Amino acid sequence: KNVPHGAAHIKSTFNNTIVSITDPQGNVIAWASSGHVGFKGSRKSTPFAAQLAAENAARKAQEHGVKKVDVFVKGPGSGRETAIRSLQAAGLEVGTISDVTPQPHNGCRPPKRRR
Amino acid sequence: ERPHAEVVVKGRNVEVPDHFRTYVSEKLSRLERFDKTIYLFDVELDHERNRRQRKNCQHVEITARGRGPVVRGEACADSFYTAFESAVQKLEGRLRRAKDRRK
Amino acid sequence: GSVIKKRRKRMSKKKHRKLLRRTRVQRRKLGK
Amino acid sequence: PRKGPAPKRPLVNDPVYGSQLVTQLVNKVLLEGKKSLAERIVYGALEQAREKTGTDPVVTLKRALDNVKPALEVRSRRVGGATYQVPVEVRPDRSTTLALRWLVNFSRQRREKTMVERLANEILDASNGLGASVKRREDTHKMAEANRAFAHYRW
Amino acid sequence: MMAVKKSRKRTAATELKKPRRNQLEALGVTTIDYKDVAVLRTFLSERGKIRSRHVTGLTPQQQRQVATAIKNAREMALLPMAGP
RNA sequence: CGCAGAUAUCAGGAGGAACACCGGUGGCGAAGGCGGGUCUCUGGGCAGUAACUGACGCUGAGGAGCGAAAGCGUGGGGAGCGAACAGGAUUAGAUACCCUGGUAGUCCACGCCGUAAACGGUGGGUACUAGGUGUGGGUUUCCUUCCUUGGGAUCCGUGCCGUAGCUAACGCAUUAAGUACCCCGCCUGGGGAGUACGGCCGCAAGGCUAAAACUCAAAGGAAUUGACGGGGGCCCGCACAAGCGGCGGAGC
Repeated sequence: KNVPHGAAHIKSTFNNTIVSITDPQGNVIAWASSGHVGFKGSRKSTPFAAQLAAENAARKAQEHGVKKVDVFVKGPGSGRETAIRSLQAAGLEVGTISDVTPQPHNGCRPPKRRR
Repeated sequence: ERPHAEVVVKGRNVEVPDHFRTYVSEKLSRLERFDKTIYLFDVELDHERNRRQRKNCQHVEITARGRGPVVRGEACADSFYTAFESAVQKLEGRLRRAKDRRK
Repeated sequence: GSVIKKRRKRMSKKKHRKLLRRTRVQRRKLGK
Repeated sequence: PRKGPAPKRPLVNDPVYGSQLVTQLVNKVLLEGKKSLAERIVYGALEQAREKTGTDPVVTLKRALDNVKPALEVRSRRVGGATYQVPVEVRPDRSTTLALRWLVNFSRQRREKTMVERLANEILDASNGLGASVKRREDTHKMAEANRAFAHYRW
Repeated sequence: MMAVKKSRKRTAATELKKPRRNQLEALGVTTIDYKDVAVLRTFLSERGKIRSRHVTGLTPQQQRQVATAIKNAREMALLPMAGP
């Protein structure tokens, strides 16, 4: 089966980057990450990993039958818009952007400082 | 590299008992202990033999090869023991610092 | 202000403290 | 050049051919001032290629140069506990120059009994797409592919 | 006709400017009520957060009164708070 | 940690600490300290009117009470963080930084101890002593719209700059470290030492009170020049980078 239009979640952090396609309901069809692209350890914060990962996942979604996407981004990402360019290169229509990085209302204690 | 520390004992003009040689080789092994990068240790044991001296009878120059940076420790005292130990501690400062900055 | 003074203070304090950690048993079970 | 660079030398044109990459070639194969020896070696080799191919050797030379001349290479940098290699684009000047350097230095270790023959056969091999020069250039591109990740440095 | 300052011509102005503003007693008001959300939506951003005094102009009195009203409003869901 | 179906994603529920944007040289509290919201109970301060008593004031040894955090006890609860502790990695070796995990503890009730750089390193009370400048609160008059950092004057609190004056200097300066009175505590060379002995308190940790022998000829405060810096900013040199040939390998 297939879905023509869905949604996309993009989680970019300091040490990794990952994406996932999904219906607006929450049901995934396809995902990818820099670990499946092949990079390892410390290289996979670069935006190049974002390009390749998002590209592979978008092609998987093209396979399973997607043509338009809603896009939701999350986290400290050097290569957010890099992944966006990769997606729109892969042949998909950008539905709606939203920079929902989860901020708390001064809740749980974070860890200590480093040096 | 453990006997590769190229010992160089020497004195221009001093009565050099051969147990000073034991002292020197042992005090240089002591830093073989914590620096495995060592090729050359040229060393002196000098004496100015002036009358009515300025508190500084004997003198020592020491230089050592490392991989690139060479080390240099100079000292001065009345006799052999303070000279050895003082140049040793100056080298220890150098080498602690060098192996702190090496990484 | 300096810190040399406070450091000498600190060292005396610490050594007395560790002494008490080591003699916490003997002081109690002697001086009753 | 903390204050700034200086000009490049004005290459001459060849008396015979009409191309300054050939004087560049003799000046890169030169060794111990024997410029005329370089000249006669090169002219003999190019005419060997002429009798090998029935045409001008210059065209196959520039074709070999099109094969072995990159436009991308490496430029290292020490950063954060682990030195990183980086891709950097290469202007055509240094591209041609480094290509010729590859060409000579991998010509020298051949077994044609003579430099003129080694060189001529290497040029033919690179025009055809077989020389160790081409091999090393492919290794360079392999490295740039392995290290595309560090282009955002833009340096 | 006249300059924003060097007002040597009119009386001491009952008007407000870019440094000075007391925006509520100025205008845009019925009364400070957590009921009237259309008014309270003016002292925010589209992201729901709250303005500052050197943005708005209010005295701390009105500022804190309004913030408390806003916050009661978010509690009673009369106002779209920032969230999922 | 997963490959026994993780991470991600979505629907829901359980759950306990902290409550972003308001919120900062800003308000209150004697001090410590104090913000998610609503209700209850209660305290303090400010201004004005200045109707009332008519010097009742200020301080305060001793003493009582409050008092950050970590700790202790009985009980409850326990998501995240995390002493200790285990492992990984760096390391010459790392009982340490870094990573993974993780107990006591952090939280609540009732009691304890009663200390800190508990700092404005400035005890409290009071009068006079050049000013300017922002700012929080409350009064009030004029250009008066009288819907205004309106403006001016005044009172209280709070910060910056700056006279005289003062201080070893730094710098303080109408909120004084200035000018003067009243009361208290405290210091009298450094160390030994806020240590021991003795005592009081405390469940315990421990705190308060507190010496001597002996020893040194100094311990120190502020500031200047210099040198140094794996502090910063501006620059140069075959200093590296680019490029060529050498050395170390062998023989003389």
